[PDB]
Amino acid sequence: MEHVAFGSEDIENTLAKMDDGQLDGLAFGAIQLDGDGNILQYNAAEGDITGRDPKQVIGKNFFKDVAPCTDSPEFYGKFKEGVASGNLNTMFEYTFDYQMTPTKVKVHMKKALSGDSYWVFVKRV
Ligand SMILES: *C(=O)/C=C/c1ccc(O)cc1
Repeated sequence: MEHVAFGSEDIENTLAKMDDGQLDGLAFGAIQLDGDGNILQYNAAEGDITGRDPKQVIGKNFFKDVAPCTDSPEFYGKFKEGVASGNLNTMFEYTFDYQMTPTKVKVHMKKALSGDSYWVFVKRV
């Protein structure tokens, strides 16, 4: 395992050192998005939660293509305000229900330490 707790205050500094292989050792799902919502990184734990194959969703748009259930003011709306503002740090519960059994999760969205990238972290509840 990589030992990093979900919700940790300095998580963006810790994850700045990991490559795709290290990200697969986290105890929670991790997605890195660009400012348009395209998927740059997608770890093994996220694929275990949602059924998606990580290598197949990299490059797709999360809000348009992969996760239309998140295209709502409650999820995408928060993301886009964060990108526009250049700051984002929010945690909320959500249900993922597209082409899968409805699954309740906790989501943490946080701006990355690098400029135009954003993390989405997911764990079951
Ligand atoms: C709603 O459409 C949610 C879909 C979804 C969430 C998270 C993922 O990693 C993949 C699909």
